[PDB]
Amino acid sequence: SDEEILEKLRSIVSVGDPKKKYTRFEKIGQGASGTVYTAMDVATGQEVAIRQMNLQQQPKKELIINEILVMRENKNPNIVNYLDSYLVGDELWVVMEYLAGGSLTDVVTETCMDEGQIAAVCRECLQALEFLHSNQVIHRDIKSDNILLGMDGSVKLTDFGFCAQITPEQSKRSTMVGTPYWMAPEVVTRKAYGPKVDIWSLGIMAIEMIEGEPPYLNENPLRALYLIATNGTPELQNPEKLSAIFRDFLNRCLEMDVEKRGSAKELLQHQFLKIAKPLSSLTPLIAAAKEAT
Repeated sequence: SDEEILEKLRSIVSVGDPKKKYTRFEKIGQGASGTVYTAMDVATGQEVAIRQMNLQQQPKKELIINEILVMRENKNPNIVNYLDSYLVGDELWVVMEYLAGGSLTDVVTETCMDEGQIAAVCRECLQALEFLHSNQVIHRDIKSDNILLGMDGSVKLTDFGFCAQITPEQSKRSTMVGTPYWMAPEVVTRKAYGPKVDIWSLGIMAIEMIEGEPPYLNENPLRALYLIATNGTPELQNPEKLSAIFRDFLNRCLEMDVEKRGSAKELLQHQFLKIAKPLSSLTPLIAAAKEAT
């Protein structure tokens, strides 16, 4: 109900107008969900990302409330953290950390990552996953578009618009919210899935990083879930070009048996991650992808 929605967001938001705290407004994206801007926290000089949303046209408001509540309580260095929010009438502003180096998608589509650079990205995402999973939060939409990169090679998870807070009482979910090509097979084959869906999704993202695309990208999304469900563990075009420990890591992420599939905590121990290059090694790939757009 729209009344209680507005009252609940009013309790969550900082009071007043965002232009009182943020100054250098420059539009960068268009909604859809909302007009996205960059700006500066004048006090600190931190560059920020602000989402502007007209609530009367936003279909699922329970989801923004959930997004902010979960993020606010779950701040992490490997997460693009929630900073602040403002409600002016029917107009919601959500202030976020801003990363200038684009998404992992641009890197995987414009450049060619070596295993040491892939190991670094996998480790950072897994640090974020571990933290989330230990706080009972499943992201549910792990894909390269949802990884933002700093100009310094920082790696951060974003878009928590689809996340689930589980409990010891309901530790499993059923809702099909993820992007099809990244979805774990159990999301379609059963009606009970846990945190390890993000692990599966991370494996398909490592495939993106190798091949430039998830498996079945060029299929209709409806047919992809049938293929995931019936083929199980996706095959690599050229497995022999990957080191053995990388293949092993992949097998651990894309394991069909959920119980066998590694948790984030376990995968952080994996020797594949020990070949990680310094994050700064990502900077020329970020620069080239940005240049290429």
